[PDB]
Amino acid sequence: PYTIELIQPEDGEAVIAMLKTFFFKDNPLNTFLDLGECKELEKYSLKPLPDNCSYKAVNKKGEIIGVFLNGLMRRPSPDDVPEKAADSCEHPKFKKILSLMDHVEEQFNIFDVYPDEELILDGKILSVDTNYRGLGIAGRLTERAYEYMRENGINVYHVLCSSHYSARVMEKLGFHEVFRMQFADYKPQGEVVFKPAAPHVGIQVMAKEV
Ligand SMILES: CC(C)(COP(=O)(O)OP(=O)(O)OC[C@H]1O[C@@H](n2cnc3c(N)ncnc32)[C@H](O)[C@@H]1OP(=O)(O)O)[C@@H](O)C(=O)NCCC(=O)NCCS
Ligand SMILES: CC(=O)NCCc1ccccc1
Repeated sequence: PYTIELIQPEDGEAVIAMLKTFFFKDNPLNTFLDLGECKELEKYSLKPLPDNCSYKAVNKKGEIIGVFLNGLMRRPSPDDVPEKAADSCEHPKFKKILSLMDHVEEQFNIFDVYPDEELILDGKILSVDTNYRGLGIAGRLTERAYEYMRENGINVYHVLCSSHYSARVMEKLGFHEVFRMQFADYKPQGEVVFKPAAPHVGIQVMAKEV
């Protein structure tokens, strides 16, 4: 028995404690790189909270057993020159992840798919405690975001998935692929950066219109 609740920035420490236990260790990219201590990922994870559209799953004892951290994303201004997130990162391993994200954004702009949309919901970090996996918590976290979307006239939910494993969960929830890139094809300086196990395949950007 669990609740799905809005995350408050005062929940930050508890959210980070949970992420350090699971996501930091078991996201396919993190575990491949052996991420270790990563204050930059902590910073990254806390950033979307004040947008007031991130959700926690909480068990009967009051412990966080899942999160979906979401932020609002706005269409680039006409005069915008994009910034690389990787430029402001000192952590070498996390910088590789940010560089991959920058590369995806350089190759694919979600706002090109949806020319009429000014604001899109961006699902940034999804993580469920191992002992509570396979119970539909990911879906219930996602469903709470649909409520926020309805309340605010947002039509598109965008989620970058770092493995085919997680893309499949989003597919079950009614998302569809809008962009993909195999890890084997990601060669920013001529050589492969990421080679997790074969079933992960690569990144998939998933979208749903609600
Ligand atoms: C991805 C993740 C959030 C899924 O959350 P979830 O609440 O377990 O989602 P679901 O209940 O829909 O289960 C998804 C699938 O996991 C599998 N599964 C079933 N039991 C499981 C268990 N005990 N442990 C792990 N996976 C299980 C099933 O294939 C299941 O699909 P199905 O129920 O439709 O048959 C979770 O695995 C996770 O935290 N992964 C590591 C962090 C990560 O990569 N986050 C990015 C996600 S985009
Ligand atoms: C929806 C979701 O959880 N995407 C994860 C992307 C990601 C972010 C930071 C480090 C590794 C991987």
